[PDB]
Amino acid sequence: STIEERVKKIIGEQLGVKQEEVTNNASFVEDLGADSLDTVELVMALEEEFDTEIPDEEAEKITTVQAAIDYINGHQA
Amino acid sequence: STIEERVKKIIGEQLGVKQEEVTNNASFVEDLGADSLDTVELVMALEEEFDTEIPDEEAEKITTVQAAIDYINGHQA
Amino acid sequence: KRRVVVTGLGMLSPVGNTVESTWKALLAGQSGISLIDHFDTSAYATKFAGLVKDFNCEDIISRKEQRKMDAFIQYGIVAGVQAMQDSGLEITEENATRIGAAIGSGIGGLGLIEENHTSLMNGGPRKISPFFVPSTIVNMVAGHLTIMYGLRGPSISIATACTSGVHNIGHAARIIAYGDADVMVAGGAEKASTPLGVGGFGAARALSTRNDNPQAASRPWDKERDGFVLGDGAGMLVLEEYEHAKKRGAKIYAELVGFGMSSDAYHMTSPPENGAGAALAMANALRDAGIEASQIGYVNAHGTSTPAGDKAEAQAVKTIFGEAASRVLVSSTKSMTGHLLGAAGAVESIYSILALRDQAVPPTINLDNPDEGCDLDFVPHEARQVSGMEYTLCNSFGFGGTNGSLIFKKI
Amino acid sequence: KRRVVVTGLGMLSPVGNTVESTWKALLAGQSGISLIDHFDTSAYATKFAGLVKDFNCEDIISRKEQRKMDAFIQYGIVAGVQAMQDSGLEITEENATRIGAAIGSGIGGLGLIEENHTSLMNGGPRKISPFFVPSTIVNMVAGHLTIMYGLRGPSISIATACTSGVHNIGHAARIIAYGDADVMVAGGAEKASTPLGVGGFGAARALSTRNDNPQAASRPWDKERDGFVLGDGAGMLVLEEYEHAKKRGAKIYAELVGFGMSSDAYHMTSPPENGAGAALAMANALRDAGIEASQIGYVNAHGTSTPAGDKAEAQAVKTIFGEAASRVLVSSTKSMTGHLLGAAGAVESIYSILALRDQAVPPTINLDNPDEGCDLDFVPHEARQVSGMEYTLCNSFGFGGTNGSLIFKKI
Ligand code: NA
Ligand code: NA
Repeated sequence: STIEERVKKIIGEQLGVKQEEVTNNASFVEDLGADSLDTVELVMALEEEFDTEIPDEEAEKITTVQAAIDYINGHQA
Repeated sequence: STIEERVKKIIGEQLGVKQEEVTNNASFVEDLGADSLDTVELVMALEEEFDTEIPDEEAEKITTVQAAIDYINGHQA
Repeated sequence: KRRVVVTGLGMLSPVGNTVESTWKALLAGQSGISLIDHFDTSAYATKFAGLVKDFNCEDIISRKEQRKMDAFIQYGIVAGVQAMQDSGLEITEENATRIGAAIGSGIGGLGLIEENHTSLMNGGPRKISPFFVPSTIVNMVAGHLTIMYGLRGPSISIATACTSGVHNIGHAARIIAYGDADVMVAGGAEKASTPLGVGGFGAARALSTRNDNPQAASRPWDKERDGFVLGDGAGMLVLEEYEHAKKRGAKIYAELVGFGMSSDAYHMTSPPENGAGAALAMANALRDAGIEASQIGYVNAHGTSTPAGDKAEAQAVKTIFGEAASRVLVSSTKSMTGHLLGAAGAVESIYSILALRDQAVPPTINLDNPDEGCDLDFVPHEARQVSGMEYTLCNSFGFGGTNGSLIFKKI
Repeated sequence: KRRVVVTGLGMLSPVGNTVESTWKALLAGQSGISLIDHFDTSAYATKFAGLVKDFNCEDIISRKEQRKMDAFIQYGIVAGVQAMQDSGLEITEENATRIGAAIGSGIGGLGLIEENHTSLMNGGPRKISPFFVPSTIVNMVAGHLTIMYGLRGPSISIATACTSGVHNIGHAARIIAYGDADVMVAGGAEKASTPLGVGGFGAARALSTRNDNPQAASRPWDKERDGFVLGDGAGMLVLEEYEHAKKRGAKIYAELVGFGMSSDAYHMTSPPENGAGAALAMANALRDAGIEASQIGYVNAHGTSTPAGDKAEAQAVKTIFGEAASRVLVSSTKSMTGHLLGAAGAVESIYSILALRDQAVPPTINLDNPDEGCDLDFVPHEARQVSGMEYTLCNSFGFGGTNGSLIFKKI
């Protein structure tokens, strides 16, 4: 359905926010009320959704919605 | 190693008795100090040891060492 | 001496999602046992349980937070919120350090234990959810409830298998009477109707296998009983020091006057016979309350519908009551709800309290033919109306484990 | 008022399989952390833990009965037998109803939970062992110990995660002081160093990942700390009413004079800051013992070597002690043993007692560079000799959960 809609949807379900609030510049902790374990569970959901392994050193750099969009985009090749 | 030695060994390990005491006429509860859950675990060990399924209606009839010997013998065919 | 009263009730049970709806269904003799359908029971010897129907906690627990909770945690939170709302207690910064909890469970979060271990064996430890531990351990019902209401007083979690319900309630009263708290929310929660649960208790040959008629499977003291029936749910009580409750004009259901404990000192595979452990816990509760056994009007029995345990319980009632054994009313609400395990003592304490309020006793349904030596008034089939009842006794017995007894007094 | 004394000690720890061997190793600053080898840790971010080495219980528990017990149950039984043997208590039919237990655990039988669920997913429910439930639930340590010694008094099992140790010991003293028992064996046991355990706590990012140097990973209040280290073991104490112990000429290690409880009312993902919950539990223990904080000579801290929790604990000690904060000795034996979770409070109560007997304080090893604001005397590197110490304080803090504090008095 495009990966951005899929990524934004995953973030929406994980953090319990409407898709209206899942903006590209949104910070998981600062804007969407996620704690440190919420972001861990969120990265796991991205892995299971796209059948890709995200190294935890790269997972820590996924702080915003745009970051998760960029990672799943540039790792399907 | 013959199934009788294998069966007698399984009974010996399960009920914590030396192979000297695992006689053919020995009753699990009356002679070898097994409670009702010990005999259940023992029948499970016989199943896993011989890769055979023992219906629980037939498992209840396995009360002595000779009974377990007879069942594993006449069900390898 | 600081007295302890009950000022709030909350409950989720196989026969209702509130206290009053459950109490109405039990007095009507309604069964809450049905066939399991949330997992394939084709390979399971027991295919039925006492399930919480139509459970919707979205107004209390968001979907995001539900995923961090096993079903037994969701049940205890909902029942805890009901009890807190029923108490009308206003938590401030001043009294927060004087309010705590005593909430336990017998088996805990089997469902999410199964799920996290399945992910582990399929994808290694990187598939385990970070919320695995806090979603499964039995103490997280109190953990969430203390956070939701800002409770800072003493909080414990007693996990003593089928006696966790009365132990948590009884030691909540001990904490209040000792002076460490003025209010405590106590009880238990359980959701063992899972593959590991039904399979685990079924492996121990403890469960009834009457799959052809589940509503008649739980038959305490009946000659055709063949094991207990699993039941899910949660029971919560708000315990409060008497003068504290009176000053704030609280509603007062009953007073907790006695709490007794004992141990059996034998395995469940050994004969219980006369149930000396059960009698010892009841005697300690009577001594703690300072009343004679003849003053007890109703006894909410353990009565799990197991062959040996039911008979041993009837003997323990005969020992304690003696001459008055023929007059006291005994009944097992597990005949309708099933065995709620760690929450059984909690929901059954609520029944013993409501029995005082309404002067009515719920029945032991499915008691078609009592066993030899089970000649007590077990209130079979239909509920009993009583009058002038001042004391009720709530029992949780291990018959191979610990025992707990609570005595409640009207007003 | 009934006073409660300690008359028996038993312990299994990563640095010794007896009380005295552990106490000697801790005073020598010996680490008990090593690499895990009983399962493949290649895919695990944390590959080390505080393990019980050279464990042999065949003289106490037969191989047949061991298969019905998770490793944490075997540990608690062995430690319980040691404590019972150390007490020299002679159980008769007369005093059996006055002897009980209060033994808990934080996570329980993970090992046999994993094994039974693996059999389930591979062969259905008919592969679950009939002993699955009694081999995994946290209350079975007390269950076995009561049966082994014929104990019939009150028995409970408090499971409050990292604070189970002090809660079980503290409420055992409450049960004795209330009058429901004269002797209680209390403590906890843990064996979480399993795939689900190391993976579960590792999924929550709680564990240190210093696989290149495990003996330096647990460094409470050090600037390079990165999480706690798992530790297995069990600690058991025989608590006894004072006059009961004196009449039988019992050996008396110390008197339990204070027990305090509190709740944090916030999740572990939220900042603890000043640790108001930890301070509240310590203040309740001081009020319960009726002593000032300046009379405490040594504080066995929680000190799990976590970044936020360690700093919040130092602030709570500053709040309680105030002027005397610069003089009191604080130390985390978790720097050597690791975090024994539900058993941490139990083994650390034994350390606080032995600190009174020998007038020596074990160190906080690996404290190379303390953090800003961690300017307390944490007894770094080597043990401290003291004199005239009358009171010690044993703390278990949740920093997102419950808290427990115990105060012991010499003789
Ligand atoms: Na009952
Ligand atoms: Na400590």
